[PDB]
Parts: sequence; C-alpha cells; structure tokens
Amino acid sequence: FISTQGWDSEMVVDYRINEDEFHKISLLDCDFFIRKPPDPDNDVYDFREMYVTPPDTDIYSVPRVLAPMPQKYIRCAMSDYGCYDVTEPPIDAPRDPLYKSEREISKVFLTKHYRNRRLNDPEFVLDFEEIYVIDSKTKSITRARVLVTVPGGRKRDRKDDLLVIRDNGNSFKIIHVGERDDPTTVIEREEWTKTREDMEKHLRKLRDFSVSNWF
Amino acid sequence: LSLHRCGLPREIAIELFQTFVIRGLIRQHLASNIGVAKSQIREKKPIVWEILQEVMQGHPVLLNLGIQSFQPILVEGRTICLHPLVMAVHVPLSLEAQAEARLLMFSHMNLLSPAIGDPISVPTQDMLIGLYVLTSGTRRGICANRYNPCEPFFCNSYDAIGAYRQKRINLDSPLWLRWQLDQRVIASKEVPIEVHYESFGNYHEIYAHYLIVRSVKKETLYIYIRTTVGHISFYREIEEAIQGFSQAC
Amino acid sequence: FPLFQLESADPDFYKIGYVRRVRAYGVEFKEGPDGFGIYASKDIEPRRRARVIMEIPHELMITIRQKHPWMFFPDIVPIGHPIFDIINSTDPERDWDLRLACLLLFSFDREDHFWRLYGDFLPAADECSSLLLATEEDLAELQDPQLVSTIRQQQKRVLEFWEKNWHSGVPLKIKRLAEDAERFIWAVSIAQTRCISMKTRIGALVQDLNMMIPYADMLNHSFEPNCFLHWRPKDRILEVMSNAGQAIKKGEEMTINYMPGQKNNMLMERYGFSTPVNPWDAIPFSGDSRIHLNSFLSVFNIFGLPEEYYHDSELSGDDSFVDGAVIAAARTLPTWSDIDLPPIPSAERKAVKELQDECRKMLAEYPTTSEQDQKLLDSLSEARTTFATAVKYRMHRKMFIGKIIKALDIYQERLL
Amino acid sequence: GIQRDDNGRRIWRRRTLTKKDDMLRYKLQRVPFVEEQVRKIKEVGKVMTMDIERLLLSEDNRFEFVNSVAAEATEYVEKNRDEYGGTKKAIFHVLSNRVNDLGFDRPEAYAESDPYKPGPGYLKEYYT
Amino acid sequence: RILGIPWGFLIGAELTIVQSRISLVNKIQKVYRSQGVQIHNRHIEIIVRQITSKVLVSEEGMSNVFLPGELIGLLRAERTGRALEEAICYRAVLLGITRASLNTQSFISEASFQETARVLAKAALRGRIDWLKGLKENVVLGGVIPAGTGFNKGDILFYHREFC
Amino acid sequence: ANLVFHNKVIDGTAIKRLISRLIDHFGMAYTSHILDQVKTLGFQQA
Amino acid sequence: DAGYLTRRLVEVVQHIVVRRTDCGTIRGISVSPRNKSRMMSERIFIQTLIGRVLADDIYIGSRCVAFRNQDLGIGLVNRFITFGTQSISIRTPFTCRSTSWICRLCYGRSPTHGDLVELGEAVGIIAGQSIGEPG
Ligand SMILES: Nc1ncnc2c1ncn2[C@@H]1O[C@H](CSCC[C@H](N)C(=O)O)[C@@H](O)[C@H]1O
Ligand SMILES: [Zn+2]
Repeated sequence: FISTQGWDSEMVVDYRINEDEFHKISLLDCDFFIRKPPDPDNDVYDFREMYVTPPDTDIYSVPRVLAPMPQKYIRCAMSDYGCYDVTEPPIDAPRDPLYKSEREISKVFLTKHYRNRRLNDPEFVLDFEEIYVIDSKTKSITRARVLVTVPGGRKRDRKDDLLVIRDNGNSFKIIHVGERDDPTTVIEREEWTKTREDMEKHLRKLRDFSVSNWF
Repeated sequence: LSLHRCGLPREIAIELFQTFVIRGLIRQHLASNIGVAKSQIREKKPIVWEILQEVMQGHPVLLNLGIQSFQPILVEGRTICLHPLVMAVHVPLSLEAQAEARLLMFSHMNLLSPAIGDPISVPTQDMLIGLYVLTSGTRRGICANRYNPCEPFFCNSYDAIGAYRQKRINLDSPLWLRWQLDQRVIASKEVPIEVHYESFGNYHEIYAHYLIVRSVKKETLYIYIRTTVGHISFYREIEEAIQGFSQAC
Repeated sequence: FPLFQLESADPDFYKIGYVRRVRAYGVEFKEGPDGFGIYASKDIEPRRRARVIMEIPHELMITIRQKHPWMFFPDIVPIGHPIFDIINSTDPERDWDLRLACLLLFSFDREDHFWRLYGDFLPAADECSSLLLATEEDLAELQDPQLVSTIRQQQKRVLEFWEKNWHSGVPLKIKRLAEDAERFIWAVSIAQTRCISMKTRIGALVQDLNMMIPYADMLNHSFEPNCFLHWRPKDRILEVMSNAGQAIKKGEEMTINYMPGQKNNMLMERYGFSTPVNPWDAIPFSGDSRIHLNSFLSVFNIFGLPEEYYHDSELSGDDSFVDGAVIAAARTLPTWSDIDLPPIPSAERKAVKELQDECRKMLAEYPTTSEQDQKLLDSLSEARTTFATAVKYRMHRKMFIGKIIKALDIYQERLL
Repeated sequence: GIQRDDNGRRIWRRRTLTKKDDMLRYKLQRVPFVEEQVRKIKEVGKVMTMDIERLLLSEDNRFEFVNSVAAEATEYVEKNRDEYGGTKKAIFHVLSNRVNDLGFDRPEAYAESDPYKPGPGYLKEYYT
Repeated sequence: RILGIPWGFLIGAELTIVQSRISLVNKIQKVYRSQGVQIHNRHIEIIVRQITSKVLVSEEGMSNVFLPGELIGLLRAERTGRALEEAICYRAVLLGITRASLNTQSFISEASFQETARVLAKAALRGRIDWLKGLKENVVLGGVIPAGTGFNKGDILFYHREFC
Repeated sequence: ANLVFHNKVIDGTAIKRLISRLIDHFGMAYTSHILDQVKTLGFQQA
Repeated sequence: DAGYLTRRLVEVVQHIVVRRTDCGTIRGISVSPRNKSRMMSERIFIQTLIGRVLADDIYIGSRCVAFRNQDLGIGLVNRFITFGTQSISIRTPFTCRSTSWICRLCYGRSPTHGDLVELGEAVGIIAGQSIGEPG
C-alpha cells in the first residue's frame, strides 16, 4: 500500500495502520511491523513497508534502516534474542507468588529460507548469509554481517553449516557442523577468560608482580 | 527436637506433674486413694512412669521470648533437653491457663519479632555453615581448569542424587539437569553467550547457567540447567518439606 | 462377598482453579443442557457449624467498589489506561453492570489474568439466559409489558454506552476489547447474571464490592438455599458454606439465594430466569373479598412472622402441596385479621369463591395455558435460550395463579 | 440455544478450556519420598498446629478464640469428668471437634499410640 | 503577642508539640540506626506521645476550673479553650519518662514505681481514687489484667389424654 | 510448590530473606516445619 | 544501664492497650518523599510507611489509587514512589484521640501477625520491650 522506504527515520505518520496486514513483532521497548503478503504459512515478509511503535500503542513511525532492505518478497524464519528476568517480587497480598519469570527480548533475527522454500519442503534449509536484525534499544533494522569459514564458497552443501551468534547479537560466523563446540566448553571458556583477567588485576598491586610468572 | 517440644527428666517431671499422676492412678484404680498413690510414687513402682507419660501428653509447660511454652516429652538422663534455637518450669493448672499456653505462647505462632517484623529462628552457626558449604557451587574459570579451554547429563533430580550416593559425582561437581518445569532459575539477567543455529531450524541458546533448545519448525522448548547436587539437594529439601506438610494435614 | 455382589464438567474446569488454590469439598461441577451446576459428590453429613464447601482465592476474582470512587480489587487496570476513563464515565447508581463489563472485557485481554482461562466456561451469546440478549420476538413471549419495557431500556442503555465509548477514534487497546456491540452486550449480560455483591473487609478497609467470582457463579439460585457465601478477610478467601445442621444428600444441587425478597420479574431482569416457587411473587387482587390470614397459615402449617414465613414440613408428613407458591399466596392474597376473632365458614366460602373467580379471570388473559406452554417447550428444536426463558416466565406465573386456586380450594374445605 | 434432534434428546455445547494453561502441567504432580517425614509430622503433633492456624483464619480476635476454647473445654470436663486428663485432653478434644465442624476429618483429641510397643511395662525412650 | 484568646495558646502549643515530636523521634532513631538497630517508628511514637501530651497552666491563668502550675492533658486543654474564656492559659511542657510516670491516673502505679512515701502521703490527704484501668495496677491487686484474654471481662397435656 | 530455584549460594542474609518470604506466602505453621527440615539439613552437611 | 532504661520505658506506657477499632480522628501525619534539601533514604522511608493506615484518599489524576482507612502495603508504597505522590497522610500513635489507649487504625498492622492489630493487645508494653531489648 505505502512505501515507507526512504522516509524519515523517527517521525510519526498521520494514520493508523491495519495491523492484520502486518507481522507484529514484540520486543522489550517497541513493536515492529513488517507488511505481510498473504500466504498459508504466514512467513513471507514485505520489507518495503515497516513501522515501529512504543509497546502496546497505535502511534506508528518509520524505523531507522541501517542496511539495504530486500525489494521483493522473501520467506524468513523468525527467532528472538534476549534473557529471562527471574525476580522475587515483594509479597503484599496473601498467596503472592514467590517468583516471577518473564522473557525480555532485545533482538529479533529474521533468517531467509534458502531459495524461499517452505518449512515442509523436504529440501528446506536456512540461508544464513541473509539475516535481518531488529534491535529493540535503537528501534532499528539492519542486515547482519556474516563471516563464512566453511570451505565451498557460495556453492556448498548448506545442510552442513552452523551459525554461531556471539557478542550481544553482533557477531555472526558460519562454521561446519563438525566444528560444533560443547555447551560446557562455551561456558568454561567465558569463565576462564574472566577469572584470568580478574586474578591478574588482583595480583598486580603486589610489588613483586613484575618478577613473577603465571602458572 | 522439634521447635515446639522439650525434654524433661523423670525426676523433674514427676515432681511437676505429681498431682496429675496421683489423679491418673486413682482414676484407673491402680491406687485406692491419695495416700496409696503417694507410696507408689515414693517407691518408684514402674506403673508410675506409664501414667506420667500419659498425663504429660497434651499438657504444655512454661520454660523461663525469654519465657515460652513447649510440649514436654520424657527423656532419659537427668538434664533438661532444649532444641538448638533456645531454670524455671511452670505447669499451667486451669484450663484457661492451658489454653493460653498452647494457643498463644507456642514457638510456632511467634515466628516474627515485634520490633520490625524480622524472623526469630533463622539458622545460625553450624546450621548456617552447612547450608553455605552445600550451596557453594562448582569451581569456575582458572580455579576449575589449569589451561584455557581455547559433564554428566541427568534425566531427573533423583538420578543425580542417586549418582551422588553411589560416589559417582561429588557434591560440587557440575552437571546438567533436564528441567521439565518453567524457567525459575535465579540468574544474572544476561543474553546468551553463544547461539548455535542449525540450518535445519533448531537452535541452542547457551547461557551462563542453562541451555535452552528451540526450533523455528516445532514448538519445542527444552531446558537444561547447569547445577550441582548441592543446589538440587537444597531445592528438594524445601520442596519435600512443603509437600510433606500438605500431605500430613 | 464383594465378588458375588448431567455430565461431569471438563476436568480442566476445576484444575485451572485448583492449581491456583481453589478448593472444593464434597461437591462436583456438572454440566447439562441448561448449564453448569454444583452438586454434592457425596452425602454431606450435618455438623454443629456450617461446613466449608468451596474456597475461592481473592486473586481469581474481578471486583470493583460498589460506591464511588471506582477502585479495583485486585488492582489490574494500569495507571493511565483508557479503560479507567470509560469506567469513570458511568452513572454511579445504574451503571454498575457497565463498569463490571468493561473490567471483564479488559480481563479477557490480559495474558496472565485467570478469566482468560475461566472465560471459556462462561455461557456464550446464544447460551446466556440474560434478557439483554433477547430479540424483540423473544420479548413478545413474556406477556409482561412492564418487564418488556424494562428490558428495552436496559438494551438501549447498554448499546448507547458502547456506541459512545467504542467509536472510531478510540485506541486499538480499547477497540480490541469490544469489536462489536454484541460482544459488549454479552459482557454486560455476564456482568448482570453473575455479579455477586458483598460487604468485604480487605486488610483494614471495609467496603461494598461488585464481584465476579469464579466457581461460585456456578451455584444456582434457590429461595431455600442449602449454602451461603462468607468472606474470610484474614486470607482473602470467599467461602461457600452449607447451612449449619443441614444434611445434604449425594447428587443434591448446591444453591445460594441470589436475591432475597425479590419477585420473578426482578429475577428475570437481572438473571434472566424465574421460579414457579418464588415466595415473593405477587398477584393484583381487588381486595373486595378477603380470607382469614391466621386460618390460611395454620391450614398449610405456615409459621413465623410475615417476613420470615416458612413451611413446617414436619407438621405435614407427606403434603407436597405447600411450597414457596403457597407462602407467596399467604403474602399476596387479601387477608383480614382481628387478633383472635374466628372466621364464619359460610362468609369465608364466599370470599374463597370470589377470589378463585378473580384468579381465573387473570388466567383467561393469557392466550395459552400453562400446560400448553409446557408442551411448547418440549416441542422446541431451534429456539433461542431467551425464547425458552420468556416462555418459562409466563408459564411460572400461570402455575402460580393455578396454585392459588388449588390452595384456596384446600383451605375452604379444611375450614370445617 | 435449546436444540433437540430427531429423538427429542437435547443437544448442547460442552464448555471446554479451548486454551492453553501452562500451570496445568507443572503443578498437578507429586513428590514420592515423604513417607518418613509425614509420619514424623503426625508423631510430633504438627498437624494440630496447622489446624489451630486454620481455625484462627476464621476468627477476628485471637484472644476471644482462646477464651471460647477454654469455655468449651470447661463444659466438657463437667459433663464427663473421668474421660479427660490422660490420653484424651479436653483442650485437644475441643480443637479436633472444631476442625470436624468445618467438615474436615481428624482423630478425636489428636490421640495416637505406638503400635510397636513390646507389651506392658515398656516405655518408649527418646533419643535426644 | 500575635494571636488572641485560645488561639495564641492553642496554636502555639500545637507548633511546639509537633516540632518536639519530630525532633524527639529523629534523635532517638539516629542513635539506633547508627548502630544498625532497626525498630519501627510505631514503638518510638508511642513513647514520645506520652512525653509530649501535657501542658502547664501558666502562672497567670487563675480560675475556678484550672489553677496556675497545674499539669493537664493537651487534649483537655484544647477542648476547654474552645468552650470557655476563663483565663485558660497554658504552655506545652516536655516531660521525661520518669516525670511522666509520676503524673498518671493511678496512685498505685506511681507508688510502686518510685518515691512511694511522697506519692502515698499526697494521695491519702485528698482521698485519691484509683479506677484500676491500667495493667500494673491489677497485677498488684492479683486480678486479671484488662488486656489480652482479660480484655473486656474475658405440665399440661399430661393427665389430659383420651380415655379410649 | 512454586519455589524459585536458587543456584548460587545461601549465606546468612539470604536464608533470613527466604524465611520471611516463606512466612508471608505459606504462613507460620508451614515455615515452622520448613525451618526444622532446613535446620536438620544444615547440621548434617556441616 | 539497659535494664534501668527498659524498666522506665515499660512503666511510662504500661497502660496503653488497643481498646477501640477506630477513635474517629480526622487529623493525620503528612509524609513527603521528595524534600528539597536532602535525598531521603528510600528503604528507611518505605519502612516508616508499611503497615500505616491512610488518613485520606490518594489520587493519581482522577483515579483513587488508595482509599481512606486503607492500610499501606509494599505494593502501594512503590506505586506512590513511581508516580507523583507528593504528600501522604497516615494515622499514627500521634493522631489518636487519646493518651490512655490507642485504636486499631491509629496503630496499624501488627508485625507479629500480619493483620491489623487486634483488640486487647498490650502495645505499650510491646513498644517498651522493643526499645529496651536492643540496648
Ligand atoms: N434456579 C434457577 N432456575 C433457572 N435458571 C437458573 C437458576 N439459577 C441460576 N440459573 C441460571 O444461571 C445463571 C446464573 S450463573 C449460575 C451458573 C450458570 N448456569 C453458569 O453456567 O455459569 C442465570 O443466568 C440463570 O440463567
Ligand atoms: Zn485512633
């Protein structure tokens, strides 16, 4: 209907969109709207028209676009990125819960289906080279910069590659599925790096530090 | 001992409850009158101690929150036995005094102090050290591995505890626990360290303390918590205490 | 030797409450064509005190203050939400049902609210017996112009509120509550038929509340209930208690008195139902002929003061005749009383005959009879819930007038 | 609303959850190893402790509750003097009666005995 | 010097008493909070109410209702000021907890606290009456205290049958 | 029972906070039994 | 020195008992969270409010968020901090219409029992112990 492409990055629009012609993507600090062409699987996106709103509000504005956007329809799989906010709220009323567990979404990833194949297609794979990132803090949408380390180049067996996401959803690396790291290894690497720096900082103020070894 | 109970020696209990022991002997016709009932108590006739246990049950005594009410039980020895979170002994005589002792002065309706509303019987000293050691988790980082790295999986918590009983794991050795409840693990509010995203649609989110397995094709959501049997033991003890009390009441 | 010797509700109905501390004792929720109900799953033996039948936590209810200012307990409406402005724009006296309907629709929209789950066991628009859902043809079957005009005013008031507050310019968070007028009318119907008003103490604050209470809004009405509601302030639990000393048999329905002292036209306006044994129903007599109040009460073993009339069922043995209709007859018949003056039998027969003639004159106002209405209900196959409710209403009034003719005939003979 | 098909049986829409409650899966379960704990709770008299708290939830003033219980207990002793003071205590009888009046079921005066006592003369000895 | 009759004394006493209560509670709570001791302000406010609940009839206020130098309750003085213009002139006084304990409504409580002979000599000369409202009064008498469970006092138709 | 799963460490101020929340949520009879069980666990592990 | 003070503290308020439900006072103590001369401690200021009974209604705009004679819980106090609640009027032992007794509403919630303080409670003696004991 409307092409918001090339429009202001934060100005409000005069109208209220019909929300059932759009994908509604809810993040911690915004609602992101991307036009939805009709499709039985409901996973086709029209990025030419996009809006962003404060949560549970109907006052729409054009989001900041930090990368070139797809021009034709594309099929994408959606996954969210964030944390659990598990709290222990104060107990005011009788039988007030001992904890509250809520999910806080800071980023949403839209991963293109390879050649736009459907989920139920027997040849369905994801195209990790084309990923679009919605950020809640900046109310923006961008394309991820992906580093491919799999040998094969553009023409390769996409059934063998694994996407690794690190650094608050900012680093994207495609590796071979045989180079998969154990979850224990991932956790222990992070702990070793942090405790190694903290220990050296603690030991730095000892006056014989410069004539001592790590071991 | 329970929080609401105390132990009294025979020599102290028989003096405190002598009037009731005399009545119990006369009521059950083990003694003809008051004079005879006194001699059996004097001569330590073994039927006296059976009666003393009967009349003591359900009869609270006052011990001098300096003064509280406990349900006395007969104990072996010569000393008064008190539970670790706590000499004059008073036996209420009238039913009005016995009602007040049981319903107002017992050690479980006075769990909060009147000054600010703080709990009174918080574990201390050796009890507190035991919980601290129990819930001090696994060693981490440079204290866990000599070198920079550039664990067992248990289906349920009972299998993990059973492996600990068979000395297959230590109290603070890390493990993964299959979690079949909601995500109720108190942890730092942090995004995943790493997301492993397979091209067929499944992705693994690795957090500092748990792993979540999700998919873009199915509605699956599998949770594995990285914990120790110490944390599992502490969670189970409180949960089984709550379930045990509910079943018994 | 042991070797030689109404459907149950959805199991998830009780379970969603049970996991949130709803407790039911000795009762079961059963579903029939006429709706849900609560029945004794076993023989509830009498005790010295009232027995606890159900316990409903406060946090599962939707309550609003009866009196201004409008505060919600528990407070679920966020500060600044436009729904409060809509609630705040209502008439404090008349629009309690609109305020509850707005809260109810708002509650369905909340993901964490219990009534998102409990709302699926509420009667739908074609299953609720409220006359707010009645068509003009359903109101034509009431045969009561006063009640019909009352319902039309209610439907007009409810509709105008929706049109004023759910116009085109309202926010989406308001539009999605009542997208159509029928959705809002249904919510008001739920509010009217299920609201329980009690005086409660919450903490230190004592106030009157209009409450939507799950699992207690499944208790049906009776003017001789075997249960009553009791607010327990200390833990904020609504108790359903059976009457002290009253034995309740297995399968017996558990009932409360929705509306003490109210006639069937009030029960129809609020709850969309009527009873043939309403002890408060009245009939317009001329007063020319009067019977002896003391004799009529003693013939039928009706004891107590007029405002507490009851039937001593143990003084009749097996006389099934005396019920709430005869008690209503005692209160509505023209009566005389002169302390202890006895009535002359021949003068009382003239009054009984003249009263029976006036009773038949009123039955002749109705185009059909109460038997013809009863078989009309049995012959229905595609009737709206409100149509059957409208027919049951006029049949009950005919059954009441017919009971008066029978009671007068018995009384006239038992005066010898 | 009212629908009858062919044979006069009314047909009606059964109401169902038609919605997902995640509290159903993780809350209607049970721990299996509390038999020892349950048996000790009854042995030490903790059940009556919960009953007393239950009764006090229905009371506006805990001091009038104490007075009423004592008044009821005094009446028991005058009515039947010889039955109280040993295994049956009047105050315990009042409390169990008041729990039973609510419709719940408790043993009379919370009185229980050891079934493994090796005959007369033997006293169970307590391990402090 | 600014306000007139029952307004200079009334408003002046309110300002002094309100200021005294605020500073007294703050001073007390400053001591306990520096030592890490947490006590609800409820308990401290109860004590401070007794310290700051009295006024002293001024030396010039002489009538048949009050005598100069008399210690009267603050609420009593306020109410009499609204109803009379009989030279009811008073100033707020801060009584320490010792002095407040010797100016109560029970001579039995005062005599068992301190200076028994002085308390009893004065009370006996005027025939003082103790109505035993408090707790320690009834403890001395060996009764039931007015608190807790002691609060608020704790043949026709026979021989007239059918002969048959 | 909807108890949170603690997974770091239980020192003196953490156990005091938990008991106060257990009292406010479960009441004193429940928490009194919980205290007895937690006390037993601490002694055994020490 | 602690025992001598405790004896004097108990003596001065030994007669104070909760004797009425509501003395019917109209006055209340005003508390303000945003004094212009010092950033008041939040936790201490919250602790001096929990359990107090309100002496007047509190509004956020046209919406009554807490009613008169409503006791203050942790949820309500956090709401007054979040929004612009400048003055809160509470009932305290300073507002009761008596010095020989106190009512339930002017005292507020019991700390040991969670509900409003019961009739007949010897709160004077409790206050005396609660100050003397930590000496
Ligand atoms: N005694 C009675 N006779 C006929 N209908 C009754 C009744 N008592 C209650 N009802 C019906 O029950 C409604 C009140 S709500 C009571 C339970 C209801 N059946 C439900 O499904 O939730 C009323 O609208 C009325 O239609
Ligand atoms: Zn007061």
